[PDB]
Amino acid sequence: NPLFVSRPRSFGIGQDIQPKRDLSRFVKWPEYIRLQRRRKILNLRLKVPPAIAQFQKTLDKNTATQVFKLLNKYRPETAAEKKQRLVAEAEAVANGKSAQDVSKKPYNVKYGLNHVVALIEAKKAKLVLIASDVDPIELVVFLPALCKKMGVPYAIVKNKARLGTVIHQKTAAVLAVTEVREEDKNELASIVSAVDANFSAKYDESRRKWGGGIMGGKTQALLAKRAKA
Amino acid sequence: LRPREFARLSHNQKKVQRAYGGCLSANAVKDRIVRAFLIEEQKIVKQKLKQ
Amino acid sequence: KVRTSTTFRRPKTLQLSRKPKYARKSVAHAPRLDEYKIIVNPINSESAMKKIEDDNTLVFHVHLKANKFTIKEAVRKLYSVEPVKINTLIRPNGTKKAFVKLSADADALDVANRIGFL
Amino acid sequence: GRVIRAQRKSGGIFQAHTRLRKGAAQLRTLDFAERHGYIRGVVQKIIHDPGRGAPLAKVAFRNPYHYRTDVETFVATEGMYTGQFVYCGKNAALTVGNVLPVGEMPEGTIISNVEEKAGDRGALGRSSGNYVIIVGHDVDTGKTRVKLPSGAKKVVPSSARGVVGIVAGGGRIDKPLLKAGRAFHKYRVKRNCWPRTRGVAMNPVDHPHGGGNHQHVGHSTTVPRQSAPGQKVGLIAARRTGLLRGAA
RNA sequence: GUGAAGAGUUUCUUUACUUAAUCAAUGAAGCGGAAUUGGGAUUUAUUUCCCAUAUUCUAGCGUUAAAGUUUCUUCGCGAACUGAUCCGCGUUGA
RNA sequence: GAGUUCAGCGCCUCAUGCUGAAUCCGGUGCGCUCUCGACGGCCCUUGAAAAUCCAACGGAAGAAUGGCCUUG
RNA sequence: GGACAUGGGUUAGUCGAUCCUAAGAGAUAGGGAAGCUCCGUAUGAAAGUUGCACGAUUUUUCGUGCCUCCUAUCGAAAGGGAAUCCGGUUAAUAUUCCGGAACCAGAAGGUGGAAUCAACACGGCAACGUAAAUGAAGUUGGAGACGUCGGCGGGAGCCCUGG
Repeated sequence: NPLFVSRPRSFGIGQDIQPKRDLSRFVKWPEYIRLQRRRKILNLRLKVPPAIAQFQKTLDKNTATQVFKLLNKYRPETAAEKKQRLVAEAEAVANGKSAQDVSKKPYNVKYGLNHVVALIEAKKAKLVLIASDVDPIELVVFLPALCKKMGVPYAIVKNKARLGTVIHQKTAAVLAVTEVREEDKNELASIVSAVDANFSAKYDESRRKWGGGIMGGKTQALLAKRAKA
Repeated sequence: LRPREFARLSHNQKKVQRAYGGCLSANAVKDRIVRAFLIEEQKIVKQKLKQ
Repeated sequence: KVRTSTTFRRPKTLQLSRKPKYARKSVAHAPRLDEYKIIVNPINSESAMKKIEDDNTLVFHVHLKANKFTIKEAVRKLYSVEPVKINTLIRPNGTKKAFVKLSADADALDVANRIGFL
Repeated sequence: GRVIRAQRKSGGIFQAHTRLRKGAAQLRTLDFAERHGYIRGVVQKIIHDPGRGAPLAKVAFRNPYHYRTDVETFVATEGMYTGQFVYCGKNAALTVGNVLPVGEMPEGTIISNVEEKAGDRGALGRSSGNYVIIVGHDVDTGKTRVKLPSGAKKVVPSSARGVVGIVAGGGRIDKPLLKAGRAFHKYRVKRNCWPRTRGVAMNPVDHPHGGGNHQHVGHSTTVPRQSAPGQKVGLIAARRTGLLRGAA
């Protein structure tokens, strides 16, 4: 007991060797990590034109999870069940009637940029969900304007991976809802109304708003300290 | 001896039975001991006078 | 994700070995430099005979790419004699010769007679 | 014509002889210890650097972050003695041999191995017997005006470091060389620039001053500033020439 | 690229920003901001106007943690917190 | 026991054999060559690097016990 | 006959090369150049080999655990460097062969004294000494490792000299 004597370290300048603390802020990160972080910083500053700045404001948590909950019902089949459907069709084609009595009309969410754009132009799309992280932004930068012109409700959602998850693909750039059952018309209409309350009604004001242009960090702290006096 | 010839000698032939033996002279070791003790004493009295 | 050093280093990976789907060579080559491909022929010059009679050392003409380790093994495998020391020489004509001294229990003269170059 | 010696001095033969040199004489890396407090080092060697007229000081410092001793190559100031303690940092005392930020020194102080920029590790007043004088300070957009050995005034950031005192080696140019051999030995450990042959003693193919039945330049030795290489010889962009008797 | 002033439906000058671009240093090693902390004057005072630092030593040593509330259960040189305050759009400076 | 010098016997002599001794005691040096030791002078000239080897500070780690076989 | 012809002759752990680095050369990253190629050598690179036992029947280098300024190579038969001498031998080889007598480096590991019924030896007032006298990283120091001239002193060999 008396031999257990405290031996503290001052850790002052020139007193003792500094402890091994976290140095992640001053780490010389490799090129790709440095590039992606600097790219995020440059996008956050360097004021963005309204066409691109209309992104970065996606659906809220409740609306997004409700959209995906109603989206997960209309999944566009898989390989296994397609093979089962083909086998059933082959069995029925022997003696039974045609597809008018064996396989019903498909009910699934649409996908594919060209197909979705064509559906929007043809007014057959009831809802359009656009990914917010399309690396070439020109693929979808015209989609909100096209939907507004054609009267199609449109919402911007995050995680193109999440959009492709319901399609069973790695990434889906845009999803379109065209046909649904009769019982879920009310909930789909509520989703459309909530979507229009944020995107369609604010299209005119979003066309006149520029994003970015924020310095942040030391510059903002110095400006705040200068404005305090 | 040449640098390689020291490897064949026994341990006690390459040193002196003392602290820092074979690396520092006796006078150097004595000076370091006295200097260390006196400065540690100076630190102690500095802390005591501060308190 | 706490880093105590300011330098970034590549993390270690699995680094699995090779599992070829086919052997590049169909048949493995027969072992080059066998015992018959280590010894060429004995040397029966006057100096070689003096070495055999007076020193119990056999003088052999060995290939240029043989070493004392393989010369000892080939001599043991061909003539069933255990050498004690081997000296290697390269003649000005581009060929290697080996002085192979035998132990006391072995007589180079009888070994030479058994070979048949005497 | 032919490529002149001045154009031929681009390297190769005319490189510096640095085999026997003991290391660059940079002060130290500007770290947290020197930026917020001070750090104490002990000088352990004072050595002669061939090709340099001033002694160099090998000073041992303790690494703040690692269990290790770091040795520097300070330019030794006059009065520096082995075994003494030097202090480098903002809170260092105003003592000869100590390294302090220029902005933290009183006006009129004598310093050496001054940095033109923060972290430069010493640019000004490094030759033997030379020094820099801190003329004045200016807090608003912190800048310090200093006087260089040539007499010029330079504005430096008020965070550059400097060594208090005068560079050791005294006045080396006060003794005549007295011998071509002494000049040969001096420049042998420096570079291949000695001896020098006059242009007027050359041929026209060799130098612009070469040729003629008498050793004469023929044209003015004052050449324009924007002269092409090979003709930029003599007195380049000479504002004035000749003996001057009294001026500032 | 972005903004503020002077001027005979328009841009001439200087005067601000940094991410473009340039330079320097380094093992991209402590950049910036918040809470107590004692002076400090607004004041029958409220961090409201202000920022404050641990090593001067004599040619010694200084690393592979000690001490602490408390967790198996206290076989342990056991696992975490703290000792080493928290946070972040920036490796630092020009 | 080597080597050297000297002296005899085999005498076709052969693997060249055998038998005898001495190889000892002292000295010298501004001598020559090399080397080592302690010094002095000269430099605005201060007169390589690395492989490799050694030593130190420091304490990581270690387990015998029936007062006697047994291990690190 | 150093000519012509026919045969023979060069034997190394200790001699050199091989190892290291110098001036320098030169890949790689990266950047130029239409290109042949040029610059560049921790350079603006995710540039990794060394150190502990976490698990394991049991008295041992493999799967992981968080590391920390490692780094291409080539470049000296006069630089640095582990270690051999004597006698003899051939027509021609000798620090290489023979006889005798040694030394160095690397690999594994039979004793033995010491000390422990509990920790890893003693002696000297000191310089320091011994037959051993536990020692992982990390750090530090030393050797390698150094000019030139002049005189002085010692040793070896040679020269000289008395029996």
